[PDB]
Amino acid sequence: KILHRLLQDS
Amino acid sequence: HKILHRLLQD
Amino acid sequence: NSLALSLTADQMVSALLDAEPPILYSEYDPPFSEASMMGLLTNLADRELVHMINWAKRVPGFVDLTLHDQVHLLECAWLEILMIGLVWRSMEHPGKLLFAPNLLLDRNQGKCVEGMVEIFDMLLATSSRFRMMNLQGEEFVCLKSIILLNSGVYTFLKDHIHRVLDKITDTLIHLMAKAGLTLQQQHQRLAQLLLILSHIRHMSNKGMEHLYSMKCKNVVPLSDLLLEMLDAHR
Amino acid sequence: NSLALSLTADQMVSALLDAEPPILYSEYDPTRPFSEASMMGLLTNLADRELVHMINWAKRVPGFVDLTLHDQVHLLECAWLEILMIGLVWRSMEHPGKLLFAPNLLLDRNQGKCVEGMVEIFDMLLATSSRFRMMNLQGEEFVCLKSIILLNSGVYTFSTLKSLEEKDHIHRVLDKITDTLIHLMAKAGLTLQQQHQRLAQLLLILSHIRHMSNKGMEHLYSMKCKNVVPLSDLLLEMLDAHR
Repeated sequence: KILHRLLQDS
Repeated sequence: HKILHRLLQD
Repeated sequence: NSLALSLTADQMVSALLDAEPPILYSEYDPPFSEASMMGLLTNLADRELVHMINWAKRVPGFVDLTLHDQVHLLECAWLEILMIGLVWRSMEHPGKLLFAPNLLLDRNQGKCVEGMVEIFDMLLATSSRFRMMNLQGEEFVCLKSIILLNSGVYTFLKDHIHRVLDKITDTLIHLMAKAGLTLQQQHQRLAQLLLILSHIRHMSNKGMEHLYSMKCKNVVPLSDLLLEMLDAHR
Repeated sequence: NSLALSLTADQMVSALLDAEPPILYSEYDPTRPFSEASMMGLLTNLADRELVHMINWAKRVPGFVDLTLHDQVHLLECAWLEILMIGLVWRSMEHPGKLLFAPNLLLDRNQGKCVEGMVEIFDMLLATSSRFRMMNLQGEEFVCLKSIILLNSGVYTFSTLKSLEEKDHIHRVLDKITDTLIHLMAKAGLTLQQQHQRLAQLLLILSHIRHMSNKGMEHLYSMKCKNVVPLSDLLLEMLDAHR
């Protein structure tokens, strides 16, 4: 889920 | 044309 | 000029309360299938449309619009109004949807029709939100009429409608200050009520998409008036 | 506790204004008369890069980081096209009859007829821009409305007994943003009656913005099956969240 990763970035 | 016309004038 | 802008806040509520459409009954002698339940709901909705149209005429300011404008507002908001009535009726029946006094349904029964369980949950959720907000009948008739005048006002390709919309806002605040809410509580409750109208619109759209597929699936023969309401959304 | 419930009205405005994503540019070439499928590629490419800024903008919105990851995923999946649309309507406010997708991409209603089915959605976006122009919408009010859409477009679409507490905290932030709007209107020299009217007029447009998103979302799913638009991996996961 791309939205999961982008919300978890840094 | 439309039944909605008739019901709005009665 | 219209006769609606001159009405007092209490004179606005009395006009809306008296214009309120009646609660109709479902066809008696019914477990349900996909075809039988959609038949009951279609026949109930088809009969409610006729009362709604006459309820719209008795809404202050709606008769002062052109016949074409009255058609547009109803065509775009007819399912929204039906749903906010259902959500209102189902308020004192947690977990259930009071479609008619003789037709009370739960989430399980929505599963007999594909895609109905999603909209059922949203309708139940809205009903729970009204119950926790302790929505009053005077506030409900304002919200319903706002849906009538606002849902199709930005699709006229209008100053009179927004003047009446402001009048209903004055009426809503009048109801809250009369019940004893502080100024801060007034505009917060105002905002919460109007934000729910966004979800009611969402429910109508997801529902309209579902009604057009079944007219294309021919699950139940729909009436001519209900098909003209459906076709008005492409 | 929470950082959103402690913010004041002016600090709320500052945070939101400071969180504003930038206005991205498009790869539009005016020397090439773009067709329907090429014009779709520009908007899909632009919306894909805007989602990345929106995702990091949502983090900066007060209260949003005080939610679970599954709740954050839910809200964005439901509101992404709504937030894109109200941003577009805001950028187009001083371009009557046109939609400012990018500073180098200004589209006409006739140019919207290029793509099949875009005309009706273009006209609704244009009318929404006309409505903000008549109201003289302020930027401080826009940033409030945008973060309301984020927290509201999925708050009734969750819920178990444990996740019910998360619903109550979202409304506490919503009620905080509502105070912020009223604080703004009172600062602009508006009477109590005027503040309530304008507050209502703004939140009613959110009903139309939801309508545009829904009708727009339905149009996006058709083109995925039509397979006319170029590639976009995040938009597919966002579009399938509504399917």
